[PDB]
Amino acid sequence: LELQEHCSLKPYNTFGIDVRARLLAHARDEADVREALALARERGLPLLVIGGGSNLLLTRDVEALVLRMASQGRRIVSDAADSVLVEAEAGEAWDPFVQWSLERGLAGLENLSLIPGTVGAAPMQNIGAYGVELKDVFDSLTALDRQDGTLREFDRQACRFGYRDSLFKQEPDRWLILRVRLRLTRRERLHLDYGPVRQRLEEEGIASPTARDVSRVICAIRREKLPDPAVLGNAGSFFKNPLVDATQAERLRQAFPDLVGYPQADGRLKLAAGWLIDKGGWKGFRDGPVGVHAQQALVLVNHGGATGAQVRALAERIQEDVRRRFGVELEPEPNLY
Ligand SMILES: Cc1cc2nc3c(=O)[nH]c(=O)nc-3n(C[C@H](O)[C@H](O)[C@H](O)COP(=O)(O)OP(=O)(O)OC[C@H]3O[C@@H](n4cnc5c(N)ncnc54)[C@H](O)[C@@H]3O)c2cc1C
Ligand SMILES: Cc1c(C(=O)O)cnn1-c1ccccc1
Repeated sequence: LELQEHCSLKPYNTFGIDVRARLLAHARDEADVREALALARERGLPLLVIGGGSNLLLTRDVEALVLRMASQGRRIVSDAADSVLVEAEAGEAWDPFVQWSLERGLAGLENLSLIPGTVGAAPMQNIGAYGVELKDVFDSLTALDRQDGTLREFDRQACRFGYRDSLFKQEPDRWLILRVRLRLTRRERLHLDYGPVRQRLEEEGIASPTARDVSRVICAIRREKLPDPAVLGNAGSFFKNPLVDATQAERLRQAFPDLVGYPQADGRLKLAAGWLIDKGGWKGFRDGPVGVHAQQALVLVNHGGATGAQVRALAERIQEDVRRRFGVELEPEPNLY
């Protein structure tokens, strides 16, 4: 590998937290993952796999081997007429991957445009946006099993995809994703449904609504709402949207008339966590070098040189303050290390 000893991780996590790793390693392919894995054992260290570090909260120096996935390769596997199965290596940067697909003439990823991170990490959290989740186009992946080292294929059912969840987040540290295969489409009628994405597409003339168009749109909305971690350290939205049983829903319902909620198919209501945190007077909060954004209340930030623990403590403060005022527990989205 390109091994580095006791070296900072500030340029490796979108929060910008400066903690040291006992060893840093960059994996270019599967041969590099194997040896990196025999090191972590042949030096008694635990192994921490990272991609772009945009779903990751670091709180202490990492007495691990940190293995940054930098595997590279973007390929069409199959071409059926209306569906195309593509495959990309784990370290491939996600958004350029999206551009690659649109370049090739394919739809399916367009609503996941400009999401940070790697292809390898995308199945971990089942990345979702603008009504689309990775499972909608997920076909299969290849993962290294860290109990015995044997590669196996995971079809879609086997991944137990959930809202910002998967078997790989349920069974953490077991599986190391190397490859991801998605089925993309051509010339499918356009997946858009009464939102700002549409409002702003149909203003452009909408001669034809190609995925490339909607992908151009979505970037623009992203570039206007979401804080860039290149200026304000963050890991995007910090809390998942909580969903409550119909009984919890009914009591909060007639306690706040606003209650931005969303009804699911199983009967229960998924509350807008942005509302909860904003109704809790948290928007624009700042204590020391951490806070929440002044617009998107879901985005916790490091204004400058914060610690992961401070971020972690603001998170916890918010969760209690919410739970102790509405009776809902906000779960986080990033993984804490
Ligand atoms: C500005 C910003 C905007 C965002 N917007 C969105 C959004 O719209 N929608 C959304 O869903 N998310 C969003 N995110 C968060 C999203 O989860 C991450 O950006 C991205 O999905 C994580 O990819 P990564 O390679 O950076 O993973 P990392 O942060 O590097 O890793 C996260 C977790 O995955 C594990 N992991 C990483 N690579 C592998 C691998 N190869 N095999 C196994 N486990 C692995 C790590 O160990 C860790 O547990 C946003 C984040 C930021 C900073
Ligand atoms: C959660 C979310 C959705 C969604 O729930 O579909 C669409 N965009 N985002 C988002 C919000 C803040 C930061 C990053 C992403």
